[PDB]
Amino acid sequence: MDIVMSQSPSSLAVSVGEKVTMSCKSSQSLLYSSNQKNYLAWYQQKPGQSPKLLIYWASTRESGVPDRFTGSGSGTDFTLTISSVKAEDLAVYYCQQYYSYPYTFGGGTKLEIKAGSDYEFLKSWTVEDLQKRLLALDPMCEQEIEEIRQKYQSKRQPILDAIEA
Amino acid sequence: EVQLLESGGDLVKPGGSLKLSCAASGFTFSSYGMSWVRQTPDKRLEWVATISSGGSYTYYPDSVKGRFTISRDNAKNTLYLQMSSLKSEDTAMYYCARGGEGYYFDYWGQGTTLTVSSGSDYEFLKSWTVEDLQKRLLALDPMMEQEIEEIRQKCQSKRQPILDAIEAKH
Ligand SMILES: [Cl-]
Ligand code: NA
Repeated sequence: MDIVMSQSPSSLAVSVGEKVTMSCKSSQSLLYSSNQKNYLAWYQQKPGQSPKLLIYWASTRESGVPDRFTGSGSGTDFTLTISSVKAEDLAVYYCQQYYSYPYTFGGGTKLEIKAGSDYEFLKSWTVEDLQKRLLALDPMCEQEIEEIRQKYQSKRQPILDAIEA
Repeated sequence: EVQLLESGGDLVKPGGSLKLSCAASGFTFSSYGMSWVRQTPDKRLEWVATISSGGSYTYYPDSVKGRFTISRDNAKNTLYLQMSSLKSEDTAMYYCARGGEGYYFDYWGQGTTLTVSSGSDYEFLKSWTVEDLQKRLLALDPMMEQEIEEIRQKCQSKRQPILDAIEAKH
């Protein structure tokens, strides 16, 4: 069999500062006994942005990744923990094995902020966290606009082909 | 620094073909296995192809094997993906990535989008005058503009409380 990566939960609505635990199960051990390495990575992807490598060898942080992220586990059971979630951690987290072809990804765990009735809670954020959150909306919104352009490109093309003929 | 920049995405009919390119800079491209990874509209990530550093060996999943071809030019620092017999299910964002061949994907490009059209037959449009066809086009423009404007307005509704909170703290 191909190796199947299964993640849970599929989505989680969180409050800032909450501890978050994300799980990923592989159908086959990813541990090579001879070097005691697990061939398992975690990626972070925000909406409208490219995936970013976060953790690899199951527990090693990529450069710049803060220490509130911890990867753990071995063999078939892996975990990504955020000890205290920040707004800039609101993203989709994908696990991936690079143990054997075909390389396979889990379905992702989506972290999103809980909806409130008003925005007074934003006063408790730092200016830096507010600015990061604001600017995270820019690629998200642009990717939705581009999807619309692509939809109408597809709608226009049969008419353009008829005109050209 | 390291940069990967894809190009070539386009709208294609089912059964058609398309070739993507990825320009690599800021590292010794010929030393590294390279890959393509796609993201479907449901946001699932799927590995599509890996090529060895020297170009001699390629690897594919069964979903694209025999239809896709990954290739490289180590002197010109370019990665390619030729896609043939395209299917509706190939519609996705295609990312160039450094890695594969026993390693994680440590650098990812910005992505380029392939859209495979529906494959529906619009032969009846040939019976239309060019004037009637152009009017049908002009009617799509305000519809696209309205959907874009709706996204922009929804975006602003998210930005305004943050913008207000930032200014309230100065
Ligand atoms: Cl919150
Ligand atoms: Na001000």
